[PDB]
Amino acid sequence: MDRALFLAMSGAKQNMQALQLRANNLANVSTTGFRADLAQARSMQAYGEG
Amino acid sequence: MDRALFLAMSGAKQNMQALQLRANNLANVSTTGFRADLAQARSMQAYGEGHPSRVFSMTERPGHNFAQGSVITTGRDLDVTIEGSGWISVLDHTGKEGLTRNGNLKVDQNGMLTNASGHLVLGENDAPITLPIPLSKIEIGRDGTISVLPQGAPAEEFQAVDRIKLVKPNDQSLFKDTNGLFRHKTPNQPYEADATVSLQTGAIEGSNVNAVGEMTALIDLQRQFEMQVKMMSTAEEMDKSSDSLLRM
Amino acid sequence: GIPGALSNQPPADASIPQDVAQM
Amino acid sequence: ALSNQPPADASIPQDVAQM
Amino acid sequence: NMVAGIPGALSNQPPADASIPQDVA
Amino acid sequence: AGIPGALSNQPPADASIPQDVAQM
Amino acid sequence: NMVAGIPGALSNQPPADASIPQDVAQMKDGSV
Amino acid sequence: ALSNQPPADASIPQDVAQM
Amino acid sequence: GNMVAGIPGALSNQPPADASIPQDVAQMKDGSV
Amino acid sequence: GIPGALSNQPP
Amino acid sequence: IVESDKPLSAEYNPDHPLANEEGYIYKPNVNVMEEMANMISASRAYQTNVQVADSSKQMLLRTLQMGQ
Amino acid sequence: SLFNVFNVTGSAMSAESVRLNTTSSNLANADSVSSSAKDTYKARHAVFGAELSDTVPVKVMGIVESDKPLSAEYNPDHPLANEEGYIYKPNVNVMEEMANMISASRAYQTNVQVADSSKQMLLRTLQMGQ
Amino acid sequence: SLFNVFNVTGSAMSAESVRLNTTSSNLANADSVSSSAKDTYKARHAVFGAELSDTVPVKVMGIVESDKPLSAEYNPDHPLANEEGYIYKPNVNVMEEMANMISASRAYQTNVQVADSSKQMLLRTLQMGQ
Amino acid sequence: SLFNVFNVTGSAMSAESVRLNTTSSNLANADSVSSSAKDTYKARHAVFGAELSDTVPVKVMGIVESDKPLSAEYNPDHPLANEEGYIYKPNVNVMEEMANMISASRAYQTNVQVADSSKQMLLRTLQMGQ
Amino acid sequence: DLQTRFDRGDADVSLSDVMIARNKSSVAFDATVQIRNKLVEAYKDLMNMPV
Repeated sequence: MDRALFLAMSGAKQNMQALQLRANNLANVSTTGFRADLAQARSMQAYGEG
Repeated sequence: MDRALFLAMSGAKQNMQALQLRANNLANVSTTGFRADLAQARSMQAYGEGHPSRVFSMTERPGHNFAQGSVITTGRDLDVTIEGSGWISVLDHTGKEGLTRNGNLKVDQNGMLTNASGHLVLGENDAPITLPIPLSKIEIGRDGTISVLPQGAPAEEFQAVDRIKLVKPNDQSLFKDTNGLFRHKTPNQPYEADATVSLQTGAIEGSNVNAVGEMTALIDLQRQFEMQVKMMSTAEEMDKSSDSLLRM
Repeated sequence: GIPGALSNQPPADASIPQDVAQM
Repeated sequence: ALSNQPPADASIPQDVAQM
Repeated sequence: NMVAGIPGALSNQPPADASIPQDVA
Repeated sequence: AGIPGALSNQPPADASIPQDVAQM
Repeated sequence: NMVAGIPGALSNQPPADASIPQDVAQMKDGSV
Repeated sequence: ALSNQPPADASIPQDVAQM
Repeated sequence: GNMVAGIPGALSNQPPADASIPQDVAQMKDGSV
Repeated sequence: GIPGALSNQPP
Repeated sequence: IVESDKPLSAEYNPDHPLANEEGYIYKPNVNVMEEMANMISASRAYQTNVQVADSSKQMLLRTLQMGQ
Repeated sequence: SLFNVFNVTGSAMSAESVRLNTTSSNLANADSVSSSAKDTYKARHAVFGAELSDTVPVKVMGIVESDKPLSAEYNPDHPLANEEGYIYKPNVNVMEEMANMISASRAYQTNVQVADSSKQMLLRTLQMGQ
Repeated sequence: SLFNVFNVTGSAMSAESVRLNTTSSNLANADSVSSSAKDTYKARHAVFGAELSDTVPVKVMGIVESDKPLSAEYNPDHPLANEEGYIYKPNVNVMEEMANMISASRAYQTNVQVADSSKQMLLRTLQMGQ
Repeated sequence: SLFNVFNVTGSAMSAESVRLNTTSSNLANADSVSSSAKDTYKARHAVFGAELSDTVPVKVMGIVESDKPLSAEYNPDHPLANEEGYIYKPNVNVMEEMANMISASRAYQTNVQVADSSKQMLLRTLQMGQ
Repeated sequence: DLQTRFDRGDADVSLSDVMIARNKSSVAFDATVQIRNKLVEAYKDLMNMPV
C-alpha cells in the first residue's frame, strides 16, 4: 500500500523510544550523582529519484 | 434523469452553505463587537406547466443577532462598549462611513483616534477625531465626549475636544458589508448622530454568538443533508431499473 | 376536480394593485 | 398530450413580487 | 436557431444561484 | 514554469546544479 | 540475479535502525 | 516515465557528509 | 363520476385520528364523488 | 540459503 | 397536488425578524418518518411497474412468433 | 441516411463523454491553488447544443468556465499567498460534481440502449419478405 | 474519451498520495530539533497545479516549504543552543496537518468513484455490438 | 498466458499469509521469557524473494530473526535471573507488528482482486469467435 | 481504420465512435449479402425456364 503507513510507524516507534529515555530519567531522580539524559529527534530525508 | 436528482442536489448544496454560515459564527465567538449572522431557508416553487410538485430551497441571511454582546471589563481608558443599542461611526481604508461596535480604541503617533481594526472613528464634525499629540490623561465620557489633559497641565484642565459619533438607526435597515461594517441598505443615506446612546467606558463588548444555537442548527443541517443524499441515491436507483424497457 | 388543489401559477396577492384587482 | 405551441419555460422566482 | 446551455447541475438550480455565465444563459 | 521555491530531492553536493527541480 | 529481503516494517526503516540483519541487507542488492 | 536502466535506491543517512 | 381517489403513500395508511388528510380528499376516497 | 535462516526441525 | 392539513409547527424564536406578536415562527409540517416511507414506497412501486411492462413486452413478442 | 439514429445516439455518447472528462478535471483540481489569482483553476463545464433548422444531433459548443467566485482562504503561510494572506482556490462544488457524474453516466448508458436497439430494427428490416 | 478519465483521475490519486506523505513527514518532524543536511526541518507543502496542456490532469510541481518563522525555545544548556541560548524547532502546525489529512483522504476516495463511474460506461459501450 | 498470473497472485497470497502467521507468533510471544528450545524468542520475519531475470513469482526463502538485542528487565528475584538480576525478553516492537498486520491483510486482499480480474479475461477469451 | 486506431492506442478515438463505425459496416455488408443472394436466386430461377 502507501508508504505513509511505514513513514508514520517509523515516527511512532521513535516516540516510544524517546518515552523510554524520559522514563529512565524519572526513575533516577533519587539516584546519587546521576546526570540527566537529553532526548532529541533527527530529521533524515530519503534522498533519491522523485 | 428524473429531475429529482437535481432537486435533492440543490437542497444538499444549500445545506452546506448554511453549515458554512454557522461555522463562521463559531469561528468568531471571541471577536469584539461581532453580530452573529442568522441563517434560514426559503421555498421557491418552480411555476410552469404541469403539476406543482417541484419546489426548491435556498439558504439566505435574513438578518443578524443585534443583541448586546458579552461585556469584558478591562480597566482600560481607551476601551468602550455601547450600552443597549447603538453603533460607532467609522470609515474604513476606502474612506466609506460604516457602523461598527468594536470600541477597542487606540491612538497612533499622529494622534488620530482609531479602533483595533484601524478604522478612523468619526466625531461631532463628521471628520475623523484628531487629538493633540502630547497628551497626559485621556478620559472618554459616558455620552462619547472626549476630554484630554495637556502634558504637564494641572488637574483642573480637563477640556473636551471631541464627541464620539454614536448612531442608533433601525436594526432592520442595516446590512453587514464585505468588511464587517454595517451600513444602510438604502445608499447615500446619512447617519444621524444620536445623543441617547451611552458608552460604558472601561469595558469591551464581545460577540453575541449563541454557541448552543449554532450547535443545534448544525445537527439539523447534517440530518437534512443526509436525507437528501438518500433521495439522490434512490433517484439513480429508479433510473437504472427503468432501463430494461429498451433491453429487448 | 379535487378541492383545495394547488395551482402551478404564481399566487395572485396584495401589493401591486395589478393582482388585487384583475380576476 | 401533444400541442402546437412549445411548452413555456419555468420561472422559479426568488421573489414572486419581483415580476 | 440553436438551443445551447450548460447541462447538468449548473442549470438545474434556481437562477438566483448565478453559476452559469450570463452570456451562456 | 510554476512555483518559485520548490525543493530538490538530490543530496546536497554544493557543486552540481540540481536538475530534479524545474530550474528555469 | 536474485533480489530479496525482509518486507514490511523492518525494511521500511532508515539504515541506522539496525533491525535488518547485515547479511539479509546484502541480498537486497543482487545475487547469483 | 520509463527508462532502460533500473532506478537507484533511496539514501537515508544519519549524516549526509558520509555518503 | 364513480371515481375513487385520494392521497397515496404513508399519509393515508394511518388511523383517521391523525386528521392529516383534508376532509374533502377523505370523502373522495369513499366513492360517492 | 538466506544466510542464518531459522530451521523447522527440533534443534 | 394537495397540501397536508397538519398544523404548522410553531417555534419560539422571539428575536427572529419574522416572529409574530408572541415571538413564534411557523415552520412546515413535514414529518421525516412519513416522507422516508414515501421515498421507499414510491421507488419500489416504480420498479415493479417496469417489471410488468417488460414482462408484458415479451408476451406481445411471443404472439408475433406464434404459428412460425 | 440508413443510420440516422446512430449519428444521434453516437453524438450523445461523444457529448456525454466530454462532460465526464470535464467533471474529472474539476474534481482532480478542486485543491489546486496554483499561482497568482487569475491563473487559478476554475470549474469548467461543456455546453450542449441542438440546431433545429427528423433528427437533431447534439453538438458540444466548447468548454465554458463557471462564473462562481473563487473560494477564498486565509493562509498567511503558503508562499503563494497575497498581501492579506489569502489563497484563492477553484470554485469547484463537490455536490454538483457528484450529481453530474450520476447524470452523465446514466444518460450515456441510456443512449447505448437506444443505439443497440436501433441496430435490431435495422436487422429485422433485412428479414422483410423472408 | 472515457479512458482519459482514468489518466486524469489516476493523476489525482498520485497527487493526493504525495500530499499524504508530505503530511506524514510533517507530523513525524514536529519535534525534531536536529536534522541531517544541516537544516532545521521546516513544514513542507505539496502545491498542486493544473497542467492544461476538456481533460485537465493535476500534477505536483514540487514541494514548497512553509514561510512561518521557526519556533524559538530557550534551552541554554542544550548542545545546539546558540549564544543567547535558544534552540529552534520546526514550524509544523498540527491543526493544518490534521485538516490536510482529512482533505487528502476525502479527495482521494472521491477520485475512485469517478474512475469506477467511467469503468461502467466503457463496459456498457463494449456490450454494444454483441 | 493469464494462467501464469494465477501463479503470481497465488504465490503472493501464500507469501502474505506466511507473514501474517509470523506476525501472529510475534504478538503471542512479546512477553515470553522461556521457550521449548533453551533460547529466548527473537522476533521473526519471513524473507520474500524474486527470481527476476514476464511473470516473476514471489517466494518465501526462509524466516530470519531480527538482530536487535533482547530487552533486559531487572528482575533479581526471578528464578531465571543472571548474576546481575536481569532477565531477557523478546525484542518484539508492538507498533511495527501492527503495521505488518495491516500491510499483510491489504496485500492479501489486492491479490484476490487481480486473480478475480484475470479470471474474467480468460473467460472472455473462451467466448472469442464463438 | 477506426478499429485499428483505437486498438493501437490512439487517445483521440472514442470507443463509442468505433462501435458505431463497426455497427454500420456490419449492417451495410449484411445488406450487400442479401442483394447478392437475391440476384443469384433470380439467375438460378431464370436458367430453369422453358425455352
